[PDB]
Amino acid sequence: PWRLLKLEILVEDKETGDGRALVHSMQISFIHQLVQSRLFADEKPLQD
Amino acid sequence: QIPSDLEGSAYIKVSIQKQAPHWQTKLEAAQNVLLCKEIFAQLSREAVQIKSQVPHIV
Repeated sequence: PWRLLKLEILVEDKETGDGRALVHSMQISFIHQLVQSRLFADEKPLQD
Repeated sequence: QIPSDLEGSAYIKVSIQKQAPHWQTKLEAAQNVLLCKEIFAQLSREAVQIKSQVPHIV
């Protein structure tokens, strides 16, 4: 299977997010686990 | 610890064209950023809401 070495979110607005990142690394790591799990589901993986 | 949204430096820039002590520096810069945000909020609200001759674009 595939490993998800680094996942990053490029969506940014430096005003709504109060001069900080839009998504904290906690939530990015959560999505990292979720997409790693659905990679381990072993379908056609890249579409999912 | 300064609030985020107040870091960096900001300044109002006004132009006319024919076209279409360590902590002291930090706290002064953040206070200046706060006052520039206050100024521009006042200006943009008066531009949008107050009816004036030859209206503006914000």
